[PDB]
Amino acid sequence: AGETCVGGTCNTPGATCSWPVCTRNGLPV
Repeated sequence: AGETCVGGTCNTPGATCSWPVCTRNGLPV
């Protein structure tokens, strides 16, 4: 969804970093 990885960390648990956003299972968080 709107999970960002600007700080190098996501709020959503088990989310992968994809600066400046976050993805999980190949899908945006």
